[PDB]
Amino acid sequence: TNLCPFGEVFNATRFASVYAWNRKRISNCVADYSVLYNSASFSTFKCYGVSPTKLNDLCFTNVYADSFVIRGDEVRQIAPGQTGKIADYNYKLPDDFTGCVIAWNSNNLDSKVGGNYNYLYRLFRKSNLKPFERDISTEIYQAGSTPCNGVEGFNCYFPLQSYGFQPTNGVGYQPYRVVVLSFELLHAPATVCG
Amino acid sequence: STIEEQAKTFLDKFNHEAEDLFYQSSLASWNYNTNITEENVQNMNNAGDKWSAFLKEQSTLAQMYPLQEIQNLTVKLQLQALQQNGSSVLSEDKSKRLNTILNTMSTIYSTGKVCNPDNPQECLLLEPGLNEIMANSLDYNERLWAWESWRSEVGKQLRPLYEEYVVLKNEMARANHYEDYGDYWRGDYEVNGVDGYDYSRGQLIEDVEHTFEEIKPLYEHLHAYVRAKLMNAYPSYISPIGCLPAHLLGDMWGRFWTNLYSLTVPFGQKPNIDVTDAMVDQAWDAQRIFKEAEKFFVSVGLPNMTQGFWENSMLTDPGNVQKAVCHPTAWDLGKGDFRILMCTKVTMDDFLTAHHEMGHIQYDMAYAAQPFLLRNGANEGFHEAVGEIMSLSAATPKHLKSIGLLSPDFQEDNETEINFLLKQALTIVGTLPFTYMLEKWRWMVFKGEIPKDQWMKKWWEMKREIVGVVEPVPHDETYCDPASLFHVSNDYSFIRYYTRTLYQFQFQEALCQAAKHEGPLHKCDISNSTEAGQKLFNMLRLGKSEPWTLALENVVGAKNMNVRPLLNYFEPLFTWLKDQNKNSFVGWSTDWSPYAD
Ligand SMILES: *[C@@H]1O[C@H](CO)[C@@H](O)[C@H](O)[C@H]1NC(C)=O
Ligand SMILES: *[C@@H]1O[C@H](CO)[C@@H](O)[C@H](O)[C@H]1NC(C)=O
Ligand SMILES: *[C@@H]1O[C@H](CO)[C@@H](O)[C@H](O)[C@H]1NC(C)=O
Ligand SMILES: *[C@@H]1O[C@H](CO)[C@@H](O)[C@H](O)[C@H]1NC(C)=O
Ligand SMILES: *[C@@H]1O[C@H](CO)[C@@H](O)[C@H](O)[C@H]1NC(C)=O
Ligand SMILES: [Cl-]
Ligand SMILES: [Zn+2]
Repeated sequence: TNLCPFGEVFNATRFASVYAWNRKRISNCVADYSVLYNSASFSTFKCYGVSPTKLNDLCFTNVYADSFVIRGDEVRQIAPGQTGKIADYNYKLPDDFTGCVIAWNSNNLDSKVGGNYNYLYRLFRKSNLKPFERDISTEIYQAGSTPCNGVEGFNCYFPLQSYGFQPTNGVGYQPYRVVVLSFELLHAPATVCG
Repeated sequence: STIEEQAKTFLDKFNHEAEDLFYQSSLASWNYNTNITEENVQNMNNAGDKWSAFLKEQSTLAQMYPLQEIQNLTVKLQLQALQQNGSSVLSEDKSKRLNTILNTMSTIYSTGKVCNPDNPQECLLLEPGLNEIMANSLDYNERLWAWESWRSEVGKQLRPLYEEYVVLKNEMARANHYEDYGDYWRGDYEVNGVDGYDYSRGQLIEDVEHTFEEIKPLYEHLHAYVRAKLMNAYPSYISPIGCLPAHLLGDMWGRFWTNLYSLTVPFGQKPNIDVTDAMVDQAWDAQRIFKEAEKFFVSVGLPNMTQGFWENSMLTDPGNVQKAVCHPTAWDLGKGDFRILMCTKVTMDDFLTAHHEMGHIQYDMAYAAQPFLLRNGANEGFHEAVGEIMSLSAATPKHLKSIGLLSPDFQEDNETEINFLLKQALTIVGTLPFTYMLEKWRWMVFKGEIPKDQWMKKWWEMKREIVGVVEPVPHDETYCDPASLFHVSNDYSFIRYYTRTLYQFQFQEALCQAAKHEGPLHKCDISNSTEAGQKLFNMLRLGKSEPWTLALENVVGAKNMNVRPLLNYFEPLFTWLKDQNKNSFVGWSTDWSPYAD
């Protein structure tokens, strides 16, 4: 009967880059999903599958909480059946997704004058991600036929580009912290309830 | 695999790198322009150097993908924009020579000074000194001294430099497979490979000349009216059949005839609309001015300003501790960051300027979703055309009454409208022969049609013939009077002011039709018409992703420049001028001059 450690996922001082999205397994604890919804501090809280109000009356075997930072304009790709650089190359939600997607503006923490370059995203990849896949490779992307030999040159690009978060960017370019909650059911006892 | 797919990936990389490098540069340029310090000149130069270096490197890289093997046209447009190496097709020695020439002509212009023939230590620069004389003085000889000594002190210095500039620019242009540097400039209007929307570089010459022919009768009558008014004030200096003396035109070149208004005003006792007192009466401030302009654009269906705009713009003079560059400018920094810089005063002029500059911002916001390289006006004339129509609507009596700055008891009539149209014509129509003539002369110099030893001879023949203006002092080929104007000595193309002027009346006519405006076109206010806003927005969001001929057609239903709306706008003045001129000679003989007796 212990409380699920959501504070350490939502209030972490620093989030992961989306290409290296962080995952925390939630287990053996009691979760109050209606304090999260009723915070009134999130710009996005769209569940796919069941209402928050209603899933507080539920139990699952495991909950996963993926978190990362992206541009405001890109939060719309954190949803099933989307395309774009994030959905294709960084973090991909499946079609039959049953969890929640939460996001909020973090311009106050994740940008700074002259630029915050801490956060990266993957710009190129030979193909699209399978759902909940993660690619953290740093192999030079060979866009032409001549090999790259591990350095950048003509038709040979480092595959990860940095966001440059300045506080004066527009909202579409400002950083947004994102938490995705996946709920799973199996044959083992349901260790997450509310 | 293919060449196009690699170019797409190359542009994909360029766009993301460019956005950030351009953003730092704009940011450093912003901090200099709102806070003039030596440290800020430095940061501005370093970040601009990084951006310039990034572009040269990316231009070289882009040239390794041949357009010949690219079919997707927007990919082709972007690659081509990045590939124009420009000066870097010249040898390094010729490039350095050219940039040195460019630099010298620029500083000669901005630091050039004349001292009065009585006091070798009391001198005037062009700005403010000579400009104040040419805009305000009624004294024939003071104006003559300013006009002549500007051209003989600074123009003579520019002459040898300008000769060598033409040679090197022509080498640059031919090496890039243009026929000369003028043809290079006409490239801005070129469209290839879009059926029913193509446009050749030579076609611009023909359309400027054809539209100009239709402008001549309005201009001849404006010229004849202005000559008669000036003759009454300077009876011993102006022939009833001659050209206007060049130093009597209201600025240093006769670029605009705006400052002739006090001497030519038709109905000289009718009140002029100036809502300045009313703004001060109601305690307006800069914030209110820009809130009103925002309200204007929202009324036709266009977004409000971003929060960053209100947070980051500089809309008043920042006090006296920090110095700022107060020329009004609309900033598109990238990354959704839009700003206006303006030392706004509580005047009607600055109220209109704010609508003009916010139109720029509205254009910038609408094409922000285009890829980086297509974030611009459809051609060099579009941005300014878009800005101008906003001041047209905002200044009409209808609009000023609507927002409570003009009393409903204000009486518009025949005379106050003729007054207004004449003031408009002095500026708008007066610059059209000036602008065409200046560019024609450059186009012929670049083409080789004017030998060096006839440069000034041909300049003054074309002034007399085309513009109806005559030099008050004979000038041999030691002068370079073209270069005594900023745009010539600072290497800027000039036809953009001609094309822009026609575009703006095409836009305004179309938008006022979509707004269901009844009455003469110059009285139209597009406020509250979402049908007008949508039609404009359909062109704005294009940026330069479509041919300008198509972008134009989105607004006005036609694919080319057209003079008819300009003439439609000025028709009430045309018929009044024609009547006024019934007892005057209309036209000019070119052999009279002030110095030939
Ligand atoms: C994050 O911190 C705020 C501020 O103390 C707190 O109210 C909130 O409950 C925290 N988040 C979670 C999930 O506990
Ligand atoms: C103006 O610039 C100086 C140094 O360039 C800087 O220290 C100062 O804070 C700036 N002023 C303002 C009001 O930002
Ligand atoms: C051109 O390329 C862009 C992106 O590569 C694509 O979205 C567009 O549909 C293409 N258009 C044509 C006509 O090939
Ligand atoms: C702009 O208008 C929209 C539409 O009502 C509104 O939601 C938004 O808050 C406005 N922005 C500002 C800065 O007032
Ligand atoms: C636009 O509509 C509003 C609301 O009816 C009105 O107050 C305003 O005066 C209108 N402006 C014009 C120019 O009609
Ligand atoms: Cl001149
Ligand atoms: Zn402008």
